[PDB]
Amino acid sequence: QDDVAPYFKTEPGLPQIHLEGNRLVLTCLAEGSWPLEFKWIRNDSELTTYSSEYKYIIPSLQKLDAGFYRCVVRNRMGALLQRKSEIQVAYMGNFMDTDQRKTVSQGHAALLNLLPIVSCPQPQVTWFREGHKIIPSSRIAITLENQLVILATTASDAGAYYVQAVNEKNGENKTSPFIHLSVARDTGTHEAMAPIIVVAPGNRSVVAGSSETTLECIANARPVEELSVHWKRNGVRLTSGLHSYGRRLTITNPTSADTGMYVCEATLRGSTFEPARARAFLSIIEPPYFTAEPESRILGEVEETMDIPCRAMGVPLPTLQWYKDAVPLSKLQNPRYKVLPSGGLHIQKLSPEDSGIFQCFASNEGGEVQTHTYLDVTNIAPAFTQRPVDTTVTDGMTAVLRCEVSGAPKPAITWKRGNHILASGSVRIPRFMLLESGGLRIAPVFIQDAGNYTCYAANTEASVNASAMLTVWNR
Amino acid sequence: QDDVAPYFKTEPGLPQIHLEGNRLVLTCLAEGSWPLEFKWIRNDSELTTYSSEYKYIIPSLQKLDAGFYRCVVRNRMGALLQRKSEIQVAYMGNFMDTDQRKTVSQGHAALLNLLPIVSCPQPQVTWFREGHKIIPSSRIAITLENQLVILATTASDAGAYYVQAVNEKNGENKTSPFIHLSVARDTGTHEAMAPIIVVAPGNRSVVAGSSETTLECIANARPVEELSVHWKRNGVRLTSGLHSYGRRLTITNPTSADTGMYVCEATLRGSTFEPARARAFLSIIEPPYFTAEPESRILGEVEETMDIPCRAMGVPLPTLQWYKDAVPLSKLQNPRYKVLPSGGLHIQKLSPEDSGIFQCFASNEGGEVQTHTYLDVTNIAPAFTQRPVDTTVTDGMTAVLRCEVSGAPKPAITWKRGNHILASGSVRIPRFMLLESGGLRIAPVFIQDAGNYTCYAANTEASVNASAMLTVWNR
Ligand SMILES: *[C@@H]1O[C@H](CO)[C@@H](O[C@@H]2O[C@H](CO)[C@@H](O)[C@H](O)[C@H]2NC(C)=O)[C@H](O)[C@H]1NC(C)=O
Ligand SMILES: *[C@@H]1O[C@H](CO)[C@@H](O[C@@H]2O[C@H](CO)[C@@H](O)[C@H](O)[C@H]2NC(C)=O)[C@H](O)[C@H]1NC(C)=O
Ligand SMILES: *[C@@H]1O[C@H](CO[C@@H]2O[C@@H](C)[C@@H](O)[C@@H](O)[C@@H]2O)[C@@H](O)[C@H](O)[C@H]1NC(C)=O
Ligand SMILES: *[C@@H]1O[C@H](CO[C@@H]2O[C@@H](C)[C@@H](O)[C@@H](O)[C@@H]2O)[C@@H](O)[C@H](O)[C@H]1NC(C)=O
Ligand SMILES: *[C@@H]1O[C@H](CO)[C@@H](O)[C@H](O)[C@H]1NC(C)=O
Ligand SMILES: *[C@@H]1O[C@H](CO)[C@@H](O)[C@H](O)[C@H]1NC(C)=O
Ligand SMILES: *[C@@H]1O[C@H](CO)[C@@H](O)[C@H](O)[C@H]1NC(C)=O
Ligand SMILES: *[C@@H]1O[C@H](CO)[C@@H](O)[C@H](O)[C@H]1NC(C)=O
Ligand SMILES: *[C@@H]1O[C@H](CO)[C@@H](O)[C@H](O)[C@H]1NC(C)=O
Repeated sequence: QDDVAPYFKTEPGLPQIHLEGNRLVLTCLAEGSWPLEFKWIRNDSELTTYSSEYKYIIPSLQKLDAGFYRCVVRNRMGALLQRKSEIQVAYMGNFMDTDQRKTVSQGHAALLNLLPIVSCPQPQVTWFREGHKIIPSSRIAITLENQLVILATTASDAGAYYVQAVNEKNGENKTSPFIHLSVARDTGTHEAMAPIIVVAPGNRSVVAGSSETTLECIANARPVEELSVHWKRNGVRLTSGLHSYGRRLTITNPTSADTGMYVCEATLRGSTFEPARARAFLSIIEPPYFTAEPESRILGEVEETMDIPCRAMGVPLPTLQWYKDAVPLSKLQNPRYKVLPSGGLHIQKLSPEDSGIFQCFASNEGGEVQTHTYLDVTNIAPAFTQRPVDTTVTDGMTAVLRCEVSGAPKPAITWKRGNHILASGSVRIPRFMLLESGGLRIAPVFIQDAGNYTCYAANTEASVNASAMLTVWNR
Repeated sequence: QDDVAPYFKTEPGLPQIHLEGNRLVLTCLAEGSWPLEFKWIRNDSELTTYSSEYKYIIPSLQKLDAGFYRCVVRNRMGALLQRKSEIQVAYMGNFMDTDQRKTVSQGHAALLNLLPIVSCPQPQVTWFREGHKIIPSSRIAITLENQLVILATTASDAGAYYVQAVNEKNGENKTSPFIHLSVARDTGTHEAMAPIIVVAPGNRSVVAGSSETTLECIANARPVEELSVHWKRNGVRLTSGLHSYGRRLTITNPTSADTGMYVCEATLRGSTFEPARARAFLSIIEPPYFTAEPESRILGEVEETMDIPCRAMGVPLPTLQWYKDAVPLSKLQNPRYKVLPSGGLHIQKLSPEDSGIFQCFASNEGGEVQTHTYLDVTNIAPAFTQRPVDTTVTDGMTAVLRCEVSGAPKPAITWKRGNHILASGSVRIPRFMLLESGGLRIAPVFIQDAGNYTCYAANTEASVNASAMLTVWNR
């Protein structure tokens, strides 16, 4: 054909991470009636101008190039916007070069946080004390946030700790300065410490279909030998998916049946102490999907009212965003564009400048989907659905001549007899000659009203005339 | 820190396509008792030897360097094999440099296949005829396989066609040679043509969780205006997800409820011709998951029988392969290693050589998963559960001296009185002096049997002796 609006051949894939210093080539593959132009956008900011270059090449990736990219295609018809593509860049910074200090009273839990370091993705850490690798045991844990946890600390736990971090994507590794941990011997060598949850499980929301999800719970008590950390769901202790001395519970292939509350509980076996409990909540995000899409192309008559359907579902409920030619309707500030609460678009009076691509985006916390349509608004020249015919009407009785025309917008109809005008939209005021929808009615009719009449229906595009002779018979 | 078998901190992620000439960094991030060593494998072939370097770096990635990579971690305890990672390289070759010719009779469908070109991934195409971009219409379609299909060809459709292919990953573009198409005018301009399916929909198997899938169906008829191609499933025409003049049916978020058969049908609206039909079948692959995993560490006594659980479900049913220290049990040809049909491992008699990591892999047509355990086979020194006690027994009656021990392997028990050995595993013959399991029974007992007795239990590790006095009373 010779009048095709743009449409994409292929949409962006899943987000991806790339190494610093590598070459990146984004492509914008769309088809449509020429001349096609492409503009590139990063983070809702225009990067390039429109050109015949559908590619975008970064010869050496930096960390600042990371973000969300998307392409815009445009020809004479309209503009279409590509879905987001998430380009991440792998980097790892350096530790602040200064030692730190921390003090813990004897028996309490010692929690050493990973010293600040910017890294993408999260680095894998290996903790060290006096040159010896610290491997987790019943008394030592390494939380998911790379924090070291020493349970039931004694005087022998004092010393200088440090960590060695490795970024699993670029292989870079950095060694931190020291954290000097000191233990105060005030609590005593012999006592009993009620179980206390040091690291509680947190609420989690998982996109439906993910491989696995993990929960953690660290607790402190003394004697640590008798400390038991267990997971309850639906009032029953769980046994499957447990890791790291019962401190980690993993849901493999989580589904809607796994949502709800999980309860971490720590008890000191054989003690009169009340247990420690912490609640966590698993929910699942359903990425959006359309239940109502508009047809690909939509024809419209001017001055008409248009409704473009767009409804989408998801968990949580998706949000709809309307664009016209890659411009959000919000910034267009067109008062005639009203967005229905269902999500559909409502256009009051169609004007020729409303032609172009309309786009609907459904967004969740875990997805985004797009639909679009081409709106074609054209003018219709006036035409006669039924022309007036010659008629004979008895004196004193009413007479009606029909002159029905179709046009966009509605043609202005003017009934005139020879050189004088009898009725119009502006003028329907003399001798009870009435203009009704589609025609003229004279009531009553004298012989002085006899003669031939002409109906002039005019539009912004053209004008048309229809003649018909009326003869008045004697009473 | 000693006594900790290896285990990975992170496993490889989903496959990604990389550009030619980019830097590639694979990491083998595992923790465990030092000294740790690492080896690298590509396609069942070692790349590196064992060393203290956990990284593998390709400064300039080439097409030939594509393949499957994995690392093996090893310390004094055993060896552990990482999940394979798929390294794909984006490339785009050229077309075979020669023109081709094709002929179609006026009214038939003309199917032009994309000329041969090797490219990863599959290139997007734009079709041209005499320097004009061919845009799909009701009469012209571009298949999912980049084929151009012209329905109801006329003499005005003859000419030289060519395609321009673009690789969406690296942006390269190549232009094919010419297909000189001629249209024979034998059948005639004035006639009707029955709907005939040209491009049939293909069977599709899709891994569960994929975004979308699409069947295509292209049919030819004349007049092409009256040709309607629609999709029926379960005897009902589908209205959701129709694309490109009804020729494309797209299942969005395909789940188990979407599997089965789909039927394409093409009719000439208002004709006495029978409709044309074509069946297609959609199935869904469920990646493997474990339903039974072994414990992280398993302690075992020598000469005993061991069973290691490994079950895994999925669609299709997964295949399970076993390894011992990164060596497949099939290659080991060990007769004491029997693989259960449920997937479990069965070890007949535990020998100290059986110590080390065992690793179960579950793989299907759409995934692979890993579980492992460390088997520690040790010897247990003999220890008395109950030593012999002083006893007084009436002459003629039976008597029992109890000497029960625990050890691995089973301690050989030798019952001796003074310098003479009354009973042993080798000798249990004399005077109905019988060796009960863990004890000595004299039946009957004469006055000559009085005195104190000693029990000698010995394994390969050590030997222990225990004595007790026996006094016989007169009848
Ligand atoms: C473009 O937007 C992305 C996403 O909002 C930004 O990426 C974030 O960067 C900040 C700091 O650099 C991090 O704390 C976030 O974790 C990143 N991701 C997200 C999802 O927020 C990126 O920085 C933006 N680029 C520019 C130039 O503003
Ligand atoms: C490693 O093996 C893989 C497959 O076992 C090879 O990749 C295949 O190569 C053949 C022919 O070169 C292609 O037809 C397949 O499409 C490839 N499959 C892929 C890429 O998944 C690979 O070439 C081997 N490695 C090396 C270095 O040759
Ligand atoms: C954790 O969530 C509780 C309930 O909130 C809802 O349910 C869980 C599954 C979450 O997914 C959350 O997004 C939902 O809104 C709250 O009662 C509780 O306060 C939350 N805890 C927090 C926010 O720290
Ligand atoms: C299409 O498939 C039919 C059924 O086979 C099953 O479904 C397909 C989708 C595959 O997943 C296959 O592994 C399954 O066994 C076949 O009976 C039929 O012959 C196939 N037809 C063609 C043209 O391949
Ligand atoms: C990275 O690891 C190596 C291996 O031990 C080590 O020698 C080197 O010091 C580490 N780099 C840093 C910056 O600590
Ligand atoms: C209407 O009047 C104009 C002007 O006289 C004339 O050109 C036109 O032909 C008339 N319409 C028809 C249908 O004849
Ligand atoms: C094809 O590639 C050439 C150079 O590689 C480039 O100049 C041109 O713009 C590309 N596109 C077309 C349509 O030729
Ligand atoms: C065992 O018997 C011998 C001789 O019959 C005797 O000398 C010895 O004291 C006895 N053992 C004990 C522990 O009395
Ligand atoms: C008997 O046991 C003792 C004590 O365990 C040990 O010293 C001795 O070597 C054993 N054997 C003999 C023959 O005394």
